[PDB]
Amino acid sequence: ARTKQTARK
Amino acid sequence: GSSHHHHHHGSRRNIVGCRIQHGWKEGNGPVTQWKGTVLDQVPVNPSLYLIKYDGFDCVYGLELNKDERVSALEVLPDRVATSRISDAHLADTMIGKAVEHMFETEDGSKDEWRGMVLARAPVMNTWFYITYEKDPVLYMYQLLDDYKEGDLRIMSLVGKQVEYAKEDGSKRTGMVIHQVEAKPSVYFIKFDDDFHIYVYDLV
Ligand SMILES: [Cl-]
Ligand SMILES: [Cl-]
Ligand SMILES: [Mg+2]
Repeated sequence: ARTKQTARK
Repeated sequence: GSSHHHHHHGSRRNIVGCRIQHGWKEGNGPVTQWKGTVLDQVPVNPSLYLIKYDGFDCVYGLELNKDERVSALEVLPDRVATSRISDAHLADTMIGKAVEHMFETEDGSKDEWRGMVLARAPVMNTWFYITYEKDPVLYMYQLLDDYKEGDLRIMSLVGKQVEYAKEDGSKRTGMVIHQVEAKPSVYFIKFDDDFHIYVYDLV
């Protein structure tokens, strides 16, 4: 399965 | 860019469907580099574009020609393939459906998120718009891959302003910019000072 990303802001 | 013509007039390229690259000036921070695909230009605010950047799951709204944080904006001649999707039928019925979308943690354990499939994305039409009950911003994924792997299970106010009551006690103002066609009570909202696209049922 996909992994959740860290995202800016 | 916006090209002065001159005093009251400016011209611009039609960039919907185009590949772009530009720098972004983080506030008091370094310049970051970005490349992506312009998906749409918002009718109620034609200087606002919706963009999908390579390697970044959220769909962003930026005023590409006016926002001063954008630099060295390059519109590429690259032609995005108009693919005829694996299964148009399977894609089209997926729209407007509540879903359970499996992700996995660093821990390797399962993490299942309730979501709603909103639409097939413009331009990159094998991709889908999706939002999540616990994370109500606009995301974009090749969900047919998730579906076939078994990681996805299936179950106007535009133009008006909105105010959101922040936990601070502050108030965030935004504009309703889009009505979801498969679900007209659900809308995209752009808040000032935030480049995410928020997705809420306004009923
Ligand atoms: Cl959930
Ligand atoms: Cl739609
Ligand atoms: Mg659950």
